[PDB]
Amino acid sequence: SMEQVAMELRLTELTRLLRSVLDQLQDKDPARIFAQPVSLKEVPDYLDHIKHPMDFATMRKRLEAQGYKNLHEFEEDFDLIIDNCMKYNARDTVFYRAAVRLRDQGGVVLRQARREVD
Ligand SMILES: CNC(=O)c1cc2cccnc2s1
Repeated sequence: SMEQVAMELRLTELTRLLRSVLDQLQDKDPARIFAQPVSLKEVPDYLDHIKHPMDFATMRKRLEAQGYKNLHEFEEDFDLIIDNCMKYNARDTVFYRAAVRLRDQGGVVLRQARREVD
């Protein structure tokens, strides 16, 4: 149907917009602290602490699979990255401070993405 095609076109362009947003957000993490899943080899008990792990690479995989239906779902995943980090790591760590900076600096980027979506 033309309708299903039209939807897939919207979804494809949403994916295109979110891809840009993802690249911008990841630029706010120059140290690549949030680039990959927390290694269960380097941190074997992590899953006892964090029930829903998230990272930029995992977000990217979902993105290219067009697994984000709207911005809210995308923001959910970004928020997990930040919130997980700030629970697992203590306040006076390079990890926690990185999350804070990503949170603050990403707020700008998501504020406009929200408008560009409507
Ligand atoms: C988002 N990444 C984290 O919260 C990490 C925490 C720790 C702790 C020790 C060694 N490596 C890592 S990575």
